[PDB]
Amino acid sequence: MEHVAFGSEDIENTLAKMDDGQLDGLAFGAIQLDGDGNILQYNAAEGDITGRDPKQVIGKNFFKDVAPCTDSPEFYGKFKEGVASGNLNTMFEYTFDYQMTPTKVKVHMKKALSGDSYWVFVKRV
Ligand SMILES: *C(=O)/C=C/c1ccc(O)cc1
Repeated sequence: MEHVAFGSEDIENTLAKMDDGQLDGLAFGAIQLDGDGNILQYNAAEGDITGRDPKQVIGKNFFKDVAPCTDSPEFYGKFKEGVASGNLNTMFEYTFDYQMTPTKVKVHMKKALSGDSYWVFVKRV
């Protein structure tokens, strides 16, 4: 395992050192998005939660293509305000229900330490 707790205050500094292989050792799902919502990184734990194959969703748009259930003011709306503002740090519960059994999760969205990238972290509840 990589030992990093979900919700940790300095998580963006810790994850700045990991490559795709290290990200697969986290105890929670991790997605890195660009400012348009395209998927740059997608770890093994996220694929275990949602059924998606990580290598197949990299490059797709999360809000348009992969996760239309998140295209709502409650999820995408928060993301886009964060990108526009250049700051984002929010945690909320959500249900993922597209082409899968409805699954309740906790989501943490946080701006990355690098400029135009954003993390989405997911764990079951
Ligand atoms: C709603 O459409 C949610 C879909 C979804 C969430 C998270 C993922 O990693 C993949 C699909």
